[PDB]
Amino acid sequence: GSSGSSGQLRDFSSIIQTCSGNIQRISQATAQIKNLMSQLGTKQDSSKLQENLQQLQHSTNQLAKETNELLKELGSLPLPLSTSEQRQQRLQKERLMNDFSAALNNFQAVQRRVSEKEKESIARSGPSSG
Repeated sequence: GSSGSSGQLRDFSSIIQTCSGNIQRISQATAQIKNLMSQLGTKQDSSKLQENLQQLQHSTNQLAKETNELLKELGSLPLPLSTSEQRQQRLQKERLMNDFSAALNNFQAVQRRVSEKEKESIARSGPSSG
């Protein structure tokens, strides 16, 4: 893994590692929402949770915003003289993109469920005016 301290730059390895992490979190927070979800599903509810969800949501949101940004800055980086490192590079990113997705989708499928909970709350049926 990482061993040293001097360079300090958005290196492919520096970005990757970061990208990887982000993914985890995204998948993590997404898990908290699901884990916290049931919690709410206990007859009663708690704002302490509802808030946690959002916080976990937003957080992940941005996290992703960065990931995509990095994934962009990654490929942006130049290529080595050796073609061996060239493939290993894109190859890595290739997975990252996918991995990130698998995590993204998760959040999505979660976003829906959440929205649903908020859908029932508001509901809004049978208009009445006048």
